Amino acid sequence: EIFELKAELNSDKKEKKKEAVKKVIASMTVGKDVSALFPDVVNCMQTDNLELKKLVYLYLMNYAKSQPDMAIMAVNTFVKDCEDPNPLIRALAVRTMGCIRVDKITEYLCEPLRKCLKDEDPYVRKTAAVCVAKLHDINAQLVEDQGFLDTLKDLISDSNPMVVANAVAALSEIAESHPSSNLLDLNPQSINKLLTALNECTEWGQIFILDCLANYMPKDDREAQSICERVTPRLSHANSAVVLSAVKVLMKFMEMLSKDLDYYGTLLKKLAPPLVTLLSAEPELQYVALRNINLIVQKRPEILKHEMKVFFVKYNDPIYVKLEKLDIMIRLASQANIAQVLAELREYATEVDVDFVRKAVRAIGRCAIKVEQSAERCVSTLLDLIQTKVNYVVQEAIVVIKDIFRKYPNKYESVIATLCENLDSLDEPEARAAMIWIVGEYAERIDNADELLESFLEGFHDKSTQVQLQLLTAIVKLFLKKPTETQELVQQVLSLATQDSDNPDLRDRGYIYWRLLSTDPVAAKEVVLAEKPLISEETDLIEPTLLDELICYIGTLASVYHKPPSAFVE
Amino acid sequence: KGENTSLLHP
Amino acid sequence: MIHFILLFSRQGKLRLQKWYITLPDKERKKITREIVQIILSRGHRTSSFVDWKELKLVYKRYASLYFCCAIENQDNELLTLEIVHRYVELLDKYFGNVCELDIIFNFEKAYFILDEFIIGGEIQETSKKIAVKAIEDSDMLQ
Amino acid sequence: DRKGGSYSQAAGSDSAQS
Amino acid sequence: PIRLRELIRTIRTARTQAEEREMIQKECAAIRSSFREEDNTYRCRNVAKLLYMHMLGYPAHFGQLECLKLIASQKFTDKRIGYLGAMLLLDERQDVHLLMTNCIKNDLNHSTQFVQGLALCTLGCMGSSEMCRDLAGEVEKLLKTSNSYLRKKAALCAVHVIRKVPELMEMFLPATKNLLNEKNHGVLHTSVVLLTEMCERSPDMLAHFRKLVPQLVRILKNLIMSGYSPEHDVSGISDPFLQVRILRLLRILGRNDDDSSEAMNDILAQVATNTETSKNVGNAILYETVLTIMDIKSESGLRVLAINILGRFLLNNDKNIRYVALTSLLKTVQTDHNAVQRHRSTIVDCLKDLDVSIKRRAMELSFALVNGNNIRGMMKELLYFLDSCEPEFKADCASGIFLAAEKYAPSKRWHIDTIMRVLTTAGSYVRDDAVPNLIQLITNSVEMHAYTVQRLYKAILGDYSQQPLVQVAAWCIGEYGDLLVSGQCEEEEPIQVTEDEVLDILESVLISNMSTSVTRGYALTAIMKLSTRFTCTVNRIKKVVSIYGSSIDVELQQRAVEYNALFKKYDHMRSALLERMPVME
Amino acid sequence: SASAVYVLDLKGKVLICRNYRGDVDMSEVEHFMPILMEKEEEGMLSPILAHGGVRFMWIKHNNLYLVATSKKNACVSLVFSFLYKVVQVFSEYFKELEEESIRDNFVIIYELLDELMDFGYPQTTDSKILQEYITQEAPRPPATVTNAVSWRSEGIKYRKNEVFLDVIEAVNLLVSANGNVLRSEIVGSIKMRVFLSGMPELRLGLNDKVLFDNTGRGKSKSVELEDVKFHQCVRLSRFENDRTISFIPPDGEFELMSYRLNTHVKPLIWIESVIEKHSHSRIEYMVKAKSQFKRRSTANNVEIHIPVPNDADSPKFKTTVGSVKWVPENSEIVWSVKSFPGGKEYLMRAHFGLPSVEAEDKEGKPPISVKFEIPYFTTSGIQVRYLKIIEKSGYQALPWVRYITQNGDYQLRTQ
Repeated sequence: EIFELKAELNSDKKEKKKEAVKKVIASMTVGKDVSALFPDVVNCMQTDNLELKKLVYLYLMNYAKSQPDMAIMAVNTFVKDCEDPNPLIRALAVRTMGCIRVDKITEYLCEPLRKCLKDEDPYVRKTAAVCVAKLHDINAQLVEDQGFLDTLKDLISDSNPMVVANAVAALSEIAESHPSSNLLDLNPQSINKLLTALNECTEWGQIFILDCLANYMPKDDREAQSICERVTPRLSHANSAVVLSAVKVLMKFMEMLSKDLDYYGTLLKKLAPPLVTLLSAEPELQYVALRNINLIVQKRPEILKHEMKVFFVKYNDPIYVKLEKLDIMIRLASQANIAQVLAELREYATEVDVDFVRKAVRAIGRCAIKVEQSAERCVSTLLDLIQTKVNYVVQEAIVVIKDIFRKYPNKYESVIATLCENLDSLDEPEARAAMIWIVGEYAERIDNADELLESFLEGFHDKSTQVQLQLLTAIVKLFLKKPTETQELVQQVLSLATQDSDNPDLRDRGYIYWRLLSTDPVAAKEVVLAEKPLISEETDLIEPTLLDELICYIGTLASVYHKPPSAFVE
Repeated sequence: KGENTSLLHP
Repeated sequence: MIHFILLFSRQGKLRLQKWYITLPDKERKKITREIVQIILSRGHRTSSFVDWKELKLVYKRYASLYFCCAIENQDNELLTLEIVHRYVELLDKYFGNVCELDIIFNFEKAYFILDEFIIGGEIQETSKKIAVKAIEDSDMLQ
Repeated sequence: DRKGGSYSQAAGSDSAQS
Repeated sequence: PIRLRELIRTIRTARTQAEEREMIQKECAAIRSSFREEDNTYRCRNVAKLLYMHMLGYPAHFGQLECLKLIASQKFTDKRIGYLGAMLLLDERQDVHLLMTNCIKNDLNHSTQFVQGLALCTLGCMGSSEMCRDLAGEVEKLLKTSNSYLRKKAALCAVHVIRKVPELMEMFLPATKNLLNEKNHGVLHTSVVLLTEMCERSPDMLAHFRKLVPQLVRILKNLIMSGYSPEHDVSGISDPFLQVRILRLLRILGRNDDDSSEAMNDILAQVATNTETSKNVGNAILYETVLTIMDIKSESGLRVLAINILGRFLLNNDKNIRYVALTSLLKTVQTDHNAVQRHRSTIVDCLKDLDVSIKRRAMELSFALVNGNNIRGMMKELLYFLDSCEPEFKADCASGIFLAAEKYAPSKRWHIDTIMRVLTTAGSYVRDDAVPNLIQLITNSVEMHAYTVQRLYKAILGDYSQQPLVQVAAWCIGEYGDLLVSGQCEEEEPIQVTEDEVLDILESVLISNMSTSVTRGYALTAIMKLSTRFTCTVNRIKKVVSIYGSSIDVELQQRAVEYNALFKKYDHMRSALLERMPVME
Repeated sequence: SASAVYVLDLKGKVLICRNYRGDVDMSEVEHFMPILMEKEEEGMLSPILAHGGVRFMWIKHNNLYLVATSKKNACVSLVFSFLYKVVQVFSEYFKELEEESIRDNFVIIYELLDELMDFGYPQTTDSKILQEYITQEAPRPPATVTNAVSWRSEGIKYRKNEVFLDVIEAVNLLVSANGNVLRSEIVGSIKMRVFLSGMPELRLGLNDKVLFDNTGRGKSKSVELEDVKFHQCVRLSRFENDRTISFIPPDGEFELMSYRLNTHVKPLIWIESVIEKHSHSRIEYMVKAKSQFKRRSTANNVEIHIPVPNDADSPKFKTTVGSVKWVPENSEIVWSVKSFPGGKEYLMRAHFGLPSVEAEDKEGKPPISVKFEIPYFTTSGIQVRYLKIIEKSGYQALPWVRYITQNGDYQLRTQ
């Protein structure tokens, strides 16, 4: 096996050497540690066959970190191959030189990198730029000493527009890891030159060209208008990444754009068709498109005001896609499409996904809370969900009713009777606590509030800390409102939470309630059963500082995670 | 494979 | 008594299952998955004894397919291993060179042998020849 | 013949647009 | 008629999960279509396919009536298939076994032994509360039979009925009388198991079942004398199951009586020295004998022999042997506690063992071996184990350390320091239920509050993400704000507490995103109590309470509203309801 | 900015991996499978994984997961585009996307992966360009990649200059259970298979609403696509300037333009479903299909899928036109019709029993979807005006185009 392979590789037969190389490659791909045979393959490295040279280079790259000492016998071979007349051989040698993670290997490759920097072949130029970028990433000091920054900067204003895009991407990557000192920012002539070559760049070069404009900050309306006009044709590109980059560039330029000028209106009008096209992309890019829309939704919510039909979750859409669609609908919910949102939530509530049903219920509750015009519709939907005879659906409806009562309880007295007998046997803490709070605060439209609280008082001392606190608060409120039928209930609750309750916070609350009851029962109505102010709902919109930063970082991993770029990298 | 082997090898 | 005895392969496939405690189908599936994960996530020097859910989760597989037992903490741990070894020997004698492939094809025979050997999680046939003779007589009936 | 609509000849440009 | 082998081969031929699911669905559809026509020729193949699909993880709700129909059939193969279906897919919660009671009753009197035995096995495996009620008489009728092959089945059915219905054991008292002379090993084992189950269920039969102690001792002696036997002799131990049952009966028989222990003392002594633990069966027998001796009122020599055997098994390199020794030591913690102290080094070393079960057993033994003199010495070992323990054992180690401190703490100051160290190092591993216990312990202790208050203040400012530690610090601040800061009414010299850092910390905790609504409530209660407890920071917490009265949470919003109302309308009555809570055990 | 793109397998084995930056250890691939298994069992599985500080973005392929591990905040959209390009290149080179071709073309697969991207930045993405420099059965890189025209290889010579176009129409209707259509969008597809001599510059011209309005002829039937995406060879400058679709046609089948706009017309096929399902006794399938399309157009291979009960068995079909077959694997009955002329009314009456034992858990109500496909039908009414084929040498081209109308997301919500 190993001995036979070594003997075959140490022979003068080309067919046997090729067979040995193929066997080694297959073993390496299958999960075989072929690094021990790297020194044997070092001698059989300078071969005329291009297939064997590629395999040898791949083995050296994959066996360079494992055996750095044995990699010292390939510097001469790399130097010889760097002057190969065939452009493919030169490109492969340049890629292998930058792909070898050797501290002492890149030092001797500086001369080949400098020689290949001025390569006339656009593929050779791109390979040299990639090797320079890799060397700078591995050793920034070595790249600075070699003076590759000047060569990279001059590559942008040269021919080979794909090579120019590769050099621009390499320079941006070097500056991305740089501490921002001596940045490669260009004047408007550089931006115009990049835009002129943008139409001649390939699909990969378009992203690199648009990335440079993402860091540039326009300072004049005419320059911003020209940039927007140039990026407008990029919105008609089949590449999803190119379209996303163009949208991000347009959003960044809109920060300095003037709303009085018609350029902003034209950009907003042309952005909606792009968002609609992106919403119908592949499932892998669907999440990215949804995240980009959500990030740009907080910036220009009027761009997608009429984009509501496409926000509906399809039957074959994935769980992540359905969640993103529901989030977009919740963020894009409006009174104009309130009926459509309610119908989608009702339709989405009939699915078999428990998480999907909970998300739909939460979205319906958020829409009902945000828009008071659909408060009656939200209450009716919650009542229908409760009557649907679903444990999760019933719990979601109870939670929504409790949230609405704390937010809009002025006209919530018509659901107390319906919610009084609504399969209250559920032991879910979120639903039980919400029902207890609703009964305590709304203990006016129900004549059996004490009877209903009697069943929940059987295990008050061992139900839960939050549940026990809610039950005690409800009992105190009932005693303050109607103490004739709850005089004994209040005393029993105080005894259970004061003597049989070992919770520190619960014990303190019970002691405070007992002291208030024994000091001034009349004052307890104005102290305990007081009119609370308007509840300040938590705003889902991100901070303006984060929104501006997220606008520049469009299409990155941070946009999908909804986190700052420095808060997600390691 | 590993399935045709005897459980106890007896 | 043995709460549940299930034979699971190394890859996670279950070749046998016999629970003496009435549990929900979803709960039983979750318990089986947890037992497989614990056995699949346990080394060979763990003593073959796991105290999961207050149950003597004893895992001892002599081949690629492993076996798991769940008994209460009221008897010696070696008794479960001895019972498992005796059952494996009885199954091998009844079948002859028992392998993973034969277990899948003989699932009904294995279930019948397990029922005739241990009922309700307790030992029913202390001898090894009497149980084999009874199984052979039952099979010959038709 | 071919399913999904038979192939038809296409012009070079709009002759009525000059 | 698709054969079971063909279905198994088809299932094995599928690689993708979707393809296997589709094949299973097609097979289930074919089985349902065949069953809908009332097929009875290929019913065995359909039943086998349905059982295979159910075992693979496929629904079998529709394949319930077919099993019931096949149960009441006459074919032996069909009857076996129905019994297997009832045992596997039929349960008490299924509700489809109610109609199976008539079939079981009809087959209970069947002349064929395989049918009757299969029905008895199915009834034992799927014993129900109502099935046993209507089948208790049938089980008792077969308990008096002389069939050796059916005596074990009858005993198993009676044991299952007793376990399912403890009130039905009164009818088995005279059925098992005079049944200790069975020559068959299976019948004797079944009788011993039934007697042990009856003794464990209720203690009324212990006196009646204790009269057969000499018979059991004689049977055990005869079994030990016959060390060689073609049947039941595995690994050099003849009737290991019978020996284990006899040892268990001896341990459970006369556990609180001297006559029972004295009668079985000679048998236990002979077994402890006439048995070789080279094999697994011998080791299990020795462990069972040691457990029976420890759990019974045995002699000093028997206890010494059991301790020596446990110590010898502790040094065994086998993981199973080490686990058995650890379990025996843990069981013999209260009994022979002084003799268990000689294995302190072994218990300490077991915590560092590379076995999860072995490590857990060693930790449990160390926790149970903590006394009033080694508690201080073992505190450092427990802290080291908790600091360098596994994620699943760090919480358990912290709980054990807290329990030892609360039960056998050498001093309140030492116990308080240990609790504070556990809270600081436990972090998120401290149980939320232990927070009320720590609060009660702090409230009960009224002599160490200044140092404890200072430690809580120091630990709260450094970090606040620990829910249990944060809650404990908030409770301590609320209880002893008047003692944490002395002379903080106005500007004074720079001290640890300045009357403003505590308020800022409480506000940050209340407004911090790291709140679960329980620590926030405790912080709000502490802030409200500090209005009367602390007279230095006044007129500032009222604004926070008023602003905090509009919280998103209904309970938090109500609490904030109540606090604001009390501050704005009951300023003079704020101190009338801020009395210290009573301290009780 | 993925650190290394690798191809996994259904069992978690990596079929082939190729590191591009070296900042991510190759051992992180093993932990990807347990993370995916945990996410699937808890519903948190996503295509973009996260293993600590390194994100392992994966794409569900035909047989293996194309896991592209990344370390820094690389372009997620760029990574997805690179993965899609790699998948397209593999599909073009290998007709099968499975483990059979993964381990069969490793020698050429490694070379293709190395040439495609370097240092995490893709460089080559043209299938023809990649095949012209890397083959499985090497010369210098072609000048097409270096040249501006990377989508039209020069020097191509053919005996005849014939281009086959395809006017693909996708009719998607989102009809809710109430009977109203919610999402009714029709997406156009102008795909032409150009096979000629040289590198002609196609001059696309159709009856566009915007073009008709600009030219002053906005009075006839013009297609107004809400979203129009040009191909790679299509020049966006001409389209932005005066809607001039001028670009070099590719060598082979390619997508030039793809219209996408909402549809406000009645559905081509009107399907109404009746569920006379008894309580564990029987089930009724009152499915009636009405052809809303023109009578001159016939929907060939119309298959209206009606989801039957999951546990339903012994079903009986009573229809008038079209064979009805119940597939146990699909758990539904599809009203397959070979030819469906416009205006046809097909009524079906399904009848099947149900098991006595009720189901333990609900199975949901999947929407009913039809597979109608009527070719030679232009529902949008957009007619191609001319195709400006111009070559430097000068030749007479004979382009051809066919209009195909099919059903896309035409799902009707169940009752």
